[PDB]
Amino acid sequence: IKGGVWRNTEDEILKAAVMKYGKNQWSRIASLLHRKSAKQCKARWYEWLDPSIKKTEWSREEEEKLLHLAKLMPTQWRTIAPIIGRTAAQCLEHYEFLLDKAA
Amino acid sequence: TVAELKQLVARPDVVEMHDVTAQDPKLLVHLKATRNSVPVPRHWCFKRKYLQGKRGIEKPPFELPDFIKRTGIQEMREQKTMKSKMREKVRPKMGKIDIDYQKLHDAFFKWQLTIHGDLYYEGKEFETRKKPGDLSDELRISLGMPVPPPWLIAMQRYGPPPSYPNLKIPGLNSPLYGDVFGT
Amino acid sequence: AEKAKAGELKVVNGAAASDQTPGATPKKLSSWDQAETPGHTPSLRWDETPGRAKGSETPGATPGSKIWDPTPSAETPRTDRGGDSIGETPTPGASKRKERNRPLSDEELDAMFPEGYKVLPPPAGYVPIRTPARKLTATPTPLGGMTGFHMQTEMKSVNDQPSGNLPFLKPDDIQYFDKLLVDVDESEEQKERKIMKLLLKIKNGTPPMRKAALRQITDKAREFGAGPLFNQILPLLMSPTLEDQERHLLVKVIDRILYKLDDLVRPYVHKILVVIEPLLIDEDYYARVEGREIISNLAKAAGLATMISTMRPDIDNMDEYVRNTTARAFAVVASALGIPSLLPFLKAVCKSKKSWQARHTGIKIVQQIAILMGCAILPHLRSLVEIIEHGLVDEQQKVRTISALAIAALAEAATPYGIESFDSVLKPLWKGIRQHRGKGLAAFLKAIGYLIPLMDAEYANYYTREVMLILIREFQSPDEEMKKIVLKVVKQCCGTDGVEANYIKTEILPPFFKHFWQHRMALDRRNYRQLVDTTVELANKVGAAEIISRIVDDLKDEAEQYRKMVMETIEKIMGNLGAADIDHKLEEQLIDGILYAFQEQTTEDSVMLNG
Amino acid sequence: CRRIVPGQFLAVDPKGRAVMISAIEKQKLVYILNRDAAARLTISSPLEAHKANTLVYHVVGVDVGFENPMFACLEMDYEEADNDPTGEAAANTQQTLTFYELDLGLNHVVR
Amino acid sequence: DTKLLILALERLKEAYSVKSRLNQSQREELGLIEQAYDNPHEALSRIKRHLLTQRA
Amino acid sequence: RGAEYVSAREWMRICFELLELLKAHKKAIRRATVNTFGYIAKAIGPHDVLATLLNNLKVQERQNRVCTTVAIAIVAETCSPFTVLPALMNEYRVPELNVQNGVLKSLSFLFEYIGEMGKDYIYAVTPLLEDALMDRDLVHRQTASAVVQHMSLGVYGFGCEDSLNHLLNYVWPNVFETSPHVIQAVMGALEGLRVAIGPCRMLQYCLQGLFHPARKVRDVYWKIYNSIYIGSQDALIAHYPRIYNDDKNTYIRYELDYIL
Amino acid sequence: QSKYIGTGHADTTKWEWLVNQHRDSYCSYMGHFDLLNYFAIAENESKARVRFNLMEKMLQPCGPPA
Amino acid sequence: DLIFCRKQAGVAIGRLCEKCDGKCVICDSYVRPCTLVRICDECNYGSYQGRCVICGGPGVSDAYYCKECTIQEKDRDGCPKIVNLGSSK
RNA sequence: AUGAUGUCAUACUUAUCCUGUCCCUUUUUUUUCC
Ligand SMILES: [Zn+2]
Ligand SMILES: [Zn+2]
Ligand SMILES: [Zn+2]
Repeated sequence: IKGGVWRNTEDEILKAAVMKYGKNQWSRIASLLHRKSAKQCKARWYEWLDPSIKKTEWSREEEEKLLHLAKLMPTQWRTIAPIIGRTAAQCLEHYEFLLDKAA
Repeated sequence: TVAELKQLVARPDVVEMHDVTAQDPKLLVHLKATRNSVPVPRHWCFKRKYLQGKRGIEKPPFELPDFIKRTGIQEMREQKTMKSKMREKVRPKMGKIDIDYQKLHDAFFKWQLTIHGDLYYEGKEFETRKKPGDLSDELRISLGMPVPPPWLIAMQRYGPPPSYPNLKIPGLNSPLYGDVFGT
Repeated sequence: AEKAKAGELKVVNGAAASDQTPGATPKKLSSWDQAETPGHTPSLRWDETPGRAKGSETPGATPGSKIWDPTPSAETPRTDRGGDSIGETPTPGASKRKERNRPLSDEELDAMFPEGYKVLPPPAGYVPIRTPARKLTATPTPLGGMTGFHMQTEMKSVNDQPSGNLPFLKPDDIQYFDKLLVDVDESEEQKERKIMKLLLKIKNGTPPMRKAALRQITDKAREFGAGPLFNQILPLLMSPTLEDQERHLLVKVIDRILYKLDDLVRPYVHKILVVIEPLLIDEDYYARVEGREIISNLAKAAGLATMISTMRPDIDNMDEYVRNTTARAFAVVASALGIPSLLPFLKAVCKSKKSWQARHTGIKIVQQIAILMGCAILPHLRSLVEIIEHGLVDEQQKVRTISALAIAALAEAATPYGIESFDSVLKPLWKGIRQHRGKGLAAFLKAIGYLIPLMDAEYANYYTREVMLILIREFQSPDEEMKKIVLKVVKQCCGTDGVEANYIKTEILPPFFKHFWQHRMALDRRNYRQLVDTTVELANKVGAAEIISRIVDDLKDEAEQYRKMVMETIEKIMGNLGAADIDHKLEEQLIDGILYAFQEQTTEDSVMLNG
Repeated sequence: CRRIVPGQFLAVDPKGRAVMISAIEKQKLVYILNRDAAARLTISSPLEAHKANTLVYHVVGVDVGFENPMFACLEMDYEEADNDPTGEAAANTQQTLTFYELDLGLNHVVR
Repeated sequence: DTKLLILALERLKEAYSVKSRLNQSQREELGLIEQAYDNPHEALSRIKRHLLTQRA
Repeated sequence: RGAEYVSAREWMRICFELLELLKAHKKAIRRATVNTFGYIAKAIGPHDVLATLLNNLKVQERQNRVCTTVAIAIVAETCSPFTVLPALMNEYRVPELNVQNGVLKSLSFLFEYIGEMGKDYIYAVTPLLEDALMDRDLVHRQTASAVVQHMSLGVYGFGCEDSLNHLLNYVWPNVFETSPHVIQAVMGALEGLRVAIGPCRMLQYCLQGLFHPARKVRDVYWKIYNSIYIGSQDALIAHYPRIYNDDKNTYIRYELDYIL
Repeated sequence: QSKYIGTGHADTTKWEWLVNQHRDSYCSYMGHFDLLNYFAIAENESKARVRFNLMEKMLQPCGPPA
Repeated sequence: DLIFCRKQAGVAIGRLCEKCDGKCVICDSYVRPCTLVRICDECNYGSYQGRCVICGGPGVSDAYYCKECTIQEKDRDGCPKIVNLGSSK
């Protein structure tokens, strides 16, 4: 019931709240938003909104590295994602994109 | 023809641009000039939906009638922590306003706009009712003249203004009391 | 105007040429009773009934011969029903001469499936396998066969409805919404059907999706047109798996789009009603008031002649179901467009000489008009009676039964007024009261029952005293229809101011409490209520202490529902008459009864308490 | 004082059964009168004679002893005059005398 | 399929059967499981979709 | 009934408990609630309790705020509003908008309940309606217009019409809009203003709009003119102006020009 | 509204509006005893003949339409 | 879907149930009950005897008009018994 | 310097809503025997 799509208003307010309160207090930040919980706010920070996350096309090196590693440790995305420096969901989407466009 | 249609009316000025497209101009000409009737508001043919917040952001929030101001309620109304609010329930204090029922039986009895020829439209506030011959107080103060404003001395020499030809200003062709030195 | 009789032979010849339909002809001639009033309106209505093309030809030639004589003094639709009944006679006949599994033809095959599919032979040989398959369904099933699996290591395509969201599809609804599943996009009408899947958003999804979708499709009515919509809806509202809610919602979208579309719906009217008429007969009440509403909006939305010319072939349809629900349909449309507009149609129908089923239908229509319109029948009551009267004497039975029943419904909505309008109806009815066995008898008793309050206490004195005999004798029949009728009768006959107490006290009350008060009745609902009312009125006449005094002992009876019944009865009685009449001892039995019954309560309800 | 609202013209039956009230145009109403159980006067519910676009010159009660009451309404129709740009319907249009019949049993008022 | 889904859902419901006011996350769990009873085929399709796709 | 047996402290606690009973999903609950709140308002007296009403956060929509508004009304009745108004009118100042339209509603229900007594307070409310009716946002025009309505029915026949004409000026531009609630509001407004001011002035605002070239203006001014027309059709006669006669038709009614 | 005679709309013609206000004026004249008597005084006739001429002018006034 | 029947107003008194009891019909308000409701027996008959003018339950009281609708004279129009745009039952 | 098209989003309105409600769907080849 609480779950749903993320909104620009909720997302910007999440930016400001994280800026003010700090990274380790989630319950305080979930208090301001409506229809969202603390877990969802944290994972929403570290998954997507976090500025340290790299949003752009993958260079050739990152594709070589991603393919090699994914053939090295099948199906493990949370181990690979830090090694290439990208988000697990992102490198997943890009992998299915490489097999999708490869044929 | 919008030209010749203007010869059939006592006050043909009433005829306007879109008026010539009317389904019955030969009447509307005679109605719109009816004695005491009032014009249609002008906000249509403006697509702006009757208002914007340009001039409306500089307005005061509100100001009370003097009869309500002398009463003294204004100072009584004016902050609280949450636990003080649940204390305000447990403690509670009575009689914060403590109004004088004599006073509020007094003001609205003992103590206590526009005519029909006017109607409001979107942007109009002050202007029509600063004109040639009519100025505000303070600018009188900067001017510093005791109870003509002195450049209507030069409106003697150089002539009546092109911009407001209908002009009359006191003492010249306009034979004045308080602020308003021309009409 | 005798040349409107021989002229009826002429018109019969011409229209018969342009065979045998009695209805349209009597509809044509039905304008004669206004004579010299008749006008161009006859061209309009008939325009829909026959081909609008020949319509200008026939109506034109009619006005010429009419004006001259005065001075000197859809077809395919009906063609289908005829073939339908004829095949029924062929098959039915063959068995004497001797269902959905009957073999089919390639045109019939092309009839079912929609556009864009191909028939295939792969071989002639695999086809010969399909032909031997029947023989080999027996033969090769008796032969060697089996299946097995091997252990070996191991692509998986599938489709939900993806785009952004597309709320979920039940596993069956795929058949309808399959076109949405394929993701081919962005290249005319095919894009309107494709975008029309917003239906799916109305059917299943979140409430907001249903709201916004509903509006979006409302404002696109004029755009998409009724054709594509109904083409993509009527299958859904026809779905065998349909919900309650989903049904109701599709009803809503049909309404909201039918507030706009007016002239457009004309081809689809029947195509609508076929699904909608089942709403009129339903267990749910709100479903019924909705149905009546949307048929009102449809009939008023379309034209009169549209409705009439539309709905004829369902009158003689073999199944009585469609006939019945169709009758209620005519009731609704008649409430829409008014009685006098639709009269000549009916009055033409009940005199149809083809077959009885028609007249049965039309009479049922008279009834359902009586129920629906109710109190408002009053002005045309006379003409209506003048229609229906000819069926009471008919050789067929049904027509007689349903006829007199319709008189009943009339009089019940006729509550007292217009007595003389029923006048000519009486003398046969009373006579029939003598000679009848079975349901028709009870029906007459229903009619006469609702009539008697409308007569004069002098004439109704005699007539009533005659009815009382049969009324007595007939208490004992096991028929529950019977018991309902004779019950309400006893209310009206014996609740008459012109009836004597002692006569009721002796003749009636003992058999009344004997046969009627039993545990068959109370368990039923209607019988419960009506019984309550009748007993209440008998108390209203003979007095209080009698009735109560006889039914007190039953407060202590085992079953609840029975106790509930006598309890609410005592309640209403002592409500009206007052407790002053009650003596002492019976009052002891009262208070003890009421406490005792109150001490055992299986369910929570007011009846015991208010009591 | 209205165009369509009754009270203008007033008529009543010789036997006092039903009183008929009428406006100048479009509305002619009837109240039926019967004394109560105590022989004190009780008034019924109204009825409606409504006839579209019809001017009523005068209304007079009519004598029918213990019958369905009759009423004499002078009428005229201007609907002929409004749709006749020539002005012929201004002339050649005669005021229609119509007798309405109240009917107790059918409890409506028919032309 | 319905058999299996039913069993599993009952199993999950069994941990909370005593059911004090619980908490927020638990509340989400009861409401979502309860959802699964009303529209099972939805839940089954969503599940098979996860099993075919999500690796994170 | 009794109300003396209990000390005031208990009462005011009852108040602060009653405040959140207005979350009820049922209408009869709120009913009894507001009426009680009036009773205890009599048991104590106005100022404190109406202040406790003005405390309200307004936080949710209807479901309800406006019930508190009703309490402000009935409280203003139970002891003379002749006392209470200045507090409210001051509390329109607050920059928070939804409570501004709140106190507008309070005036609406207020005049609806007071009726005749508004023969005085009309003046007090007049300039504030000017500020409100002059539009910050549509709800101001709407609610204020409703106030003009109930005021207009209430004051009828007592001779205050002038200021009502002034307010009618500012009412008049709002005639045009497609929003259902504001257009039906304005309709009720101009109907009450019809009966209070008299038709003549109305019609003098409604003449020119009838035949104006545009379709919009004709749609509306004809809707208005119908509203003015159905009621008081008898009294309109005098006010139809003189309209000259053309070729085929005589548009002068000469009966009025017969002079003795 | 429609069944209420005198109802206007956006397409309303001059002729219809003025013939309306005419007929309504005449119903007022039939209505008020005095004003009627004023008319009888000014132009000398019976009350009757006045009302009769008015009832003649009910359908016509302004004459034929356009 | 829900609108007045507007048949001619008779002498029959209006009947409101528990729910609708206090409401003036048209203004939807509880204020100043003054005059009385009249509807035709065409709208009020039979199962409608003592029926609610609105919901269809038994009438426990009689509707009174406000003073607002009084001066605007709306109480004089056709019988204000709401009919759903299906039947009335 | 506010046009059109978008299933983004949030505020807001209506003393609207949330408890009323089952009562004429009873449809079949007439068929209850001193
Ligand atoms: Zn009615
Ligand atoms: Zn109710
Ligand atoms: Zn009201």
